[PDB]
Amino acid sequence: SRRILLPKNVIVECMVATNASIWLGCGHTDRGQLSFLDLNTEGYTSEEVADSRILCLALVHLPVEKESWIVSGTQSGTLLVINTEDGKKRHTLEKMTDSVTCLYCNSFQKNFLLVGTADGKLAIFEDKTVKLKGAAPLKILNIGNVSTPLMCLSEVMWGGCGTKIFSFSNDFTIQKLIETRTSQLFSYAAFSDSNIITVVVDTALYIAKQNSPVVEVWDKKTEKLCGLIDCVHFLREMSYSGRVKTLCLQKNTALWIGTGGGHILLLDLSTRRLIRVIYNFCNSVRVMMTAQNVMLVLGYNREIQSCLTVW
Amino acid sequence: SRRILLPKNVIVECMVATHASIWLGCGHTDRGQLSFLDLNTEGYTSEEVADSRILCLALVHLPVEKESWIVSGTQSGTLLVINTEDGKKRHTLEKMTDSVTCLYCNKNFLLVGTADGKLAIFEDKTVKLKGAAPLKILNIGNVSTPLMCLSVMWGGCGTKIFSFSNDFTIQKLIETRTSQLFSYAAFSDSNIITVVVDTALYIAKQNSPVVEVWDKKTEKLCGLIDCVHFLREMSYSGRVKTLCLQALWIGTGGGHILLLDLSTRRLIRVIYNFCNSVRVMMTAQLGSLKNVMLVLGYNEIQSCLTVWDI
Ligand SMILES: [Pt+2]
Ligand SMILES: [Pt+2]
Ligand SMILES: [Pt+2]
Ligand SMILES: [Pt+2]
Ligand SMILES: [Pt+2]
Ligand SMILES: [Pt+2]
Repeated sequence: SRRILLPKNVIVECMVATNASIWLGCGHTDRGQLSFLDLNTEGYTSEEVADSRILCLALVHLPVEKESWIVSGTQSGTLLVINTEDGKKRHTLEKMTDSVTCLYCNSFQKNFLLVGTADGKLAIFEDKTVKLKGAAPLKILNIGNVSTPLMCLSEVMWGGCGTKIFSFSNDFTIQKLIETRTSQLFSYAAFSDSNIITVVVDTALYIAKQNSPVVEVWDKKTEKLCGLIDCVHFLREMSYSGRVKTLCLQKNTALWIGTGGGHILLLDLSTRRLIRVIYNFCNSVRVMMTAQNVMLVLGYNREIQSCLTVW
Repeated sequence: SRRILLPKNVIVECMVATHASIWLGCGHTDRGQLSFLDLNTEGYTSEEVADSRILCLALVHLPVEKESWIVSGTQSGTLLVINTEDGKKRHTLEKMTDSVTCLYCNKNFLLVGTADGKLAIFEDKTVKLKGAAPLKILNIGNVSTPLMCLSVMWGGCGTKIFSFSNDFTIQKLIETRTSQLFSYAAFSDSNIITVVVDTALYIAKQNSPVVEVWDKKTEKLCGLIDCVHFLREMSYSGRVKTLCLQALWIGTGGGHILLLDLSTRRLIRVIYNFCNSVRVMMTAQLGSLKNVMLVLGYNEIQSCLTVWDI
């Protein structure tokens, strides 16, 4: 477990991993800047590639044809595809009607690129179609509206749009649609009336909402509230906000929770709750993900100093 | 609303009002000290009446025979009955096997809940008799589950809510630990300290900032009220110390008082720093057509009694 310091004032909007290295979208700029970090040598290189800020990233790998493409979704709705080996090979897919707020690589075996936009729409591209300039999506699901950004996808596929949890399968039709804005058992009502920022899929659905310290647990079948995890009370065992910023699952039982501060919780999901707690791991946990085995945690301190801890 | 400052370092464990004046059990002493406060003149008098700390008070009024008796249940299990008019008229009922942790006035009856999970029932008249035995003793819990609140009659014993109407059968028995699935586990695994009954059961647990709301019929959780989150709209503990219906009043471990709506579970009023710690909050009848709200808090200790009209 070592910490790699990014250059000063670098802000990381988004992250994808692949001498291990990671691709980063820069948030300290209004244009689209793509950065590359060698996890071994801690070397950092960047390049302005788009006109608007890069919101999320995805890595589409084609085993046949032996080619890896890095896909950047931008604030203007542009999907910029760049070749990993030869940067001179780059093109653009079909422009989205709003900003690209989610990029996911799914498999059904057929591979797909799911693209969630800020106007509540979900575009689906096929694995091969990513290579084609101006390529059109196979389908576009109108799940929400301009006020309900589609911000997270997890794997059947579950996703978060506004205050709704949606599900879809092979045929790409929305099967389950669960409204999480209202529940009588809510410990506090104002927290639940916020957009869902992350969804992790296990036996139940564990969701977190913007500026909310309460991780909600909903059932797939009954579509009702299974439970509540109040990070404020777990942290107090005192002025912590407990605002959840990221959720990450370990192999089967453990769930990682990054809070608005630099606190990281590790909870068991079978019969008890609390396993491990690390206070002041940073000033603010921003991203937390698993890569191939390996845990990556991107935080920032504030001038701004972004750091990437890995173990 | 007016405040009455009690003498310095006076600690009030229990409280009961009569017509205006109030009776207090003292908690700043290891013996059983009973105090009397005139709400008009703010005069304070006290007397050591028992060997162990007076834990709970009750006021048994007999309209026929025209007699008021003050009953004190203590840490040793003694039930001391004293005449309101003549202090020399005092006696002791049957000793309880553990400390008396609840006294309620409900034909009229006196319910006596003890720390070993038992509930003894006395009739209205039998309080006058020296060494009188209870009509019945219900063994609801054990030595580890104290019966600490009563409000058909509902009550709290350990982590269970019990119900009874005609004094010889425990009707409902609901386990409230089951709420571990919602908003915290350690808070739900605590003894019930207060229960208020309007349409659902609003219960609070020791060292818990979460008021649970349970259904009478389905015997399941209706809702949760997290005082920490309501207070933050920052280091407040939010530990609930008292509940009282009017709307629902909630006194917290701090000096904060919440006033919430029942039908909507919305926030009506919030009074920050009403004192340093709210301890007791109740309604009293200080005379004919006189409904009054009493709040006992404390702030090196200075206990204060705020009083206003409803
Ligand atoms: Pt991302
Ligand atoms: Pt996500
Ligand atoms: Pt993850
Ligand atoms: Pt009492
Ligand atoms: Pt009570
Ligand atoms: Pt009350």
